[PDB]
Amino acid sequence: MEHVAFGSEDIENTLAKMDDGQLDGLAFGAIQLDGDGNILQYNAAEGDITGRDPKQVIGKNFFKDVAPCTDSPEFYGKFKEGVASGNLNTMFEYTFDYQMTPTKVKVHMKKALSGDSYWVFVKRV
Ligand SMILES: *C(=O)/C=C/c1ccc(O)cc1
Repeated sequence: MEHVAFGSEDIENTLAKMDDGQLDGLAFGAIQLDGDGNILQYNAAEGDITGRDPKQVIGKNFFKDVAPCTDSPEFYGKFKEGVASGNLNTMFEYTFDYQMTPTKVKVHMKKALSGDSYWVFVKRV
């Protein structure tokens, strides 16, 4: 395992050192998005939660293509305000229900330490 707790205050500094292989050792799902919502990184734990194959969703748009259930003011709306503002740090519960059994999760969205990238972290509840 990589030992990093979900919700940790300095998580963006810790994850700045990991490559795709290290990200697969986290105890929670991790997605890195660009400012348009395209998927740059997608770890093994996220694929275990949602059924998606990580290598197949990299490059797709999360809000348009992969996760239309998140295209709502409650999820995408928060993301886009964060990108526009250049700051984002929010945690909320959500249900993922597209082409899968409805699954309740906790989501943490946080701006990355690098400029135009954003993390989405997911764990079951
Ligand atoms: C709603 O459409 C949610 C879909 C979804 C969430 C998270 C993922 O990693 C993949 C699909």
